[PDB]
Amino acid sequence: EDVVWRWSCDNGKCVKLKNDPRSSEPALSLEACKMFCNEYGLLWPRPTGEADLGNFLSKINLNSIEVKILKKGATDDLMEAAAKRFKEQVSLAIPRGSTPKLTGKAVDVYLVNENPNEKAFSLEMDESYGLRVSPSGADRVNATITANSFFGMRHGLETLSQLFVFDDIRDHLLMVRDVNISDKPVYPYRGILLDTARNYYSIESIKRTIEAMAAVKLNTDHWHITDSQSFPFVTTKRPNLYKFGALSPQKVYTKAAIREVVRFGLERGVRVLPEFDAPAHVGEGWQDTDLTVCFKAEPWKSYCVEPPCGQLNPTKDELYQYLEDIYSDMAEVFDTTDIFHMGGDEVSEACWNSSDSIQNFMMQNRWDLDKESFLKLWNYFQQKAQDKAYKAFGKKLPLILWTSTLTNYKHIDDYLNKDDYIIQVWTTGVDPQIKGLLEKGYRLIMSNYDALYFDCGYGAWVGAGNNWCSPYIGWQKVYDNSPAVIALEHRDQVLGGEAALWSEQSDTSTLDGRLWPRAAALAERLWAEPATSWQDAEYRMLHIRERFVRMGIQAESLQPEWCYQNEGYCYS
Ligand SMILES: *[C@@H]1O[C@H](CO)[C@@H](O[C@@H]2O[C@H](CO)[C@@H](O)[C@H](O)[C@H]2NC(C)=O)[C@H](O)[C@H]1NC(C)=O
Ligand SMILES: COc1ccc2cc3[n+](cc2c1OC)CCc1cc2c(cc1-3)OCO2
Ligand SMILES: *[C@@H]1O[C@H](CO)[C@@H](O)[C@H](O)[C@H]1NC(C)=O
Repeated sequence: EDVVWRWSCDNGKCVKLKNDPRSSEPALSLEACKMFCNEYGLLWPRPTGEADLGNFLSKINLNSIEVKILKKGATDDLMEAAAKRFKEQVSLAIPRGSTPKLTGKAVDVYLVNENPNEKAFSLEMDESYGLRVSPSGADRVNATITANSFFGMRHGLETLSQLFVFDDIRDHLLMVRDVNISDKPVYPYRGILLDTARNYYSIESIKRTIEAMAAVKLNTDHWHITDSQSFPFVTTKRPNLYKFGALSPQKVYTKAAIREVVRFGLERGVRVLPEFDAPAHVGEGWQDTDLTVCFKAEPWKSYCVEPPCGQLNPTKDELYQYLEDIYSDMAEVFDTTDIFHMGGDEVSEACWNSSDSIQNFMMQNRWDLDKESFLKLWNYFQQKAQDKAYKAFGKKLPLILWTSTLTNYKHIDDYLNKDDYIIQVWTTGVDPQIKGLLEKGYRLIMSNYDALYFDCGYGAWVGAGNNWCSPYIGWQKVYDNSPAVIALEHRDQVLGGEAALWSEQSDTSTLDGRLWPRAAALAERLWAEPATSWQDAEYRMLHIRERFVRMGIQAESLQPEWCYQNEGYCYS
């Protein structure tokens, strides 16, 4: 069957009109109308520099797309892999069940990597790129991507793939004829936190996530790989941790699997950042070691935030031999990360107090048993754990901790320093802690629970009702949450943001809907920091959702497809 409608741009809105045969004007398909009716067309995220999309499209032979790398170097296999994936991303323009006519011009993609040896992740890496498309001769297209590193190069490959549209009226694959794009991100840390300990996530689902992250230029997969409920990380030096801590023998993450994920991410510009939360958020796996306290302590509401309770015992010297082995095994397989997340989630003082060995350790020292003295013990633990982390990675590298009582800006300088520790922020953007931390020079990663906790809104998992941070955070609230508004003058200290998917109520089955397309809103906010609000990005957000679905992502549905086909009629 054949498409019946056509679309025509009118005041920045594609209006659906009947495709009457008695017309001399060529019918426009829906996406062809959108590509030029919209200020930024079908691009997500919108570029930050020049965004010249011209006015016309060119028909393209899908089979005549060839990529040529002009500068060889150490990133040859990376550029070759990113070039091979480029054609699959072009086929994403075509709806499933439709076949384009193998007709039209040929495309020449010219990749220019100005530093073809650089392939390390760093907060200072250059993700910029230049993209220009123009006719070449009489039957060819010259698409030239120029970037200072491979990572910017494959960002430009991503943007180039979004410049293809499928004409489902005529079954023609089209491309923007004359493009001039210069682009670079506003923030260097654009991440997603995946909790794979409160519930297991298949390795295939994790790599599907990375695929969708690269599609919107997110670059950091924060792998919250352990917690109280399970220990799926296969640590070779301490094998009892995962053998006793895993939910099942197959719900683990082997060295080979992690190397797969890490390499999969590197090929797509995604740094895989591992976290070992400590000294709280520990439990299963540590049985028979006597290195924890209050594991499964009852009543749990007296001893921890959520069951099961359990914290490391920092007074045992053997603890830091365990941690050193854990970090070392992590550093072996997570060999592309430049940052290590050490958790620092809120420690329960009632739990540490209920241990005699801990109380004796503090009486033996010059400490009492008050709130201030358990801050002594926490900093005592963090100081030694930090030493082992440095040794394990064979290098002093940035460490991340959460906002907590340990990182309260009023006394954080007693324990940490702004050069060694990055602070991940879960508090709201109007919380005084953010201003105080910024004035002390600390660098921040924004994960405000009122706009970036992707677990909020569902039913309660203890008792009845809804979970603690309900209501559900729509993509509009994710888009409008701006770190520049939150940090103001200190915005350069903000390294970026990170959508947090805690997995008390999420696993392999719910992964796609939890993250997409809401994380794409965070992707544009962190890449472009637009002065405009979500309503200006609404039409493009609807398209990027459809693109996710085409990739095989079970993305959440935002609006009726009728609204997508009838821009302007769905408003409030
Ligand atoms: C493809 O297009 C690119 C950019 O439009 C061309 O590269 C430019 O070449 C001119 C001279 O011919 C230089 O002054 C510019 O600095 C180049 N731009 C960049 C970004 O490198 C390229 O020559 C074209 N290739 C073909 C085969 O037509
Ligand atoms: C780190 O930020 C976090 C992280 C996790 C948090 C978890 C919970 N709370 C704040 C949190 C928080 O804000 C402090 C509020 C109380 C609460 C009750 C619960 C629950 C979870 C939580 O599940 C069972 O009943
Ligand atoms: C620790 O336990 C003792 C009881 O021996 C109590 O007096 C003290 O207040 C407790 N500390 C905290 C922080 O609750």
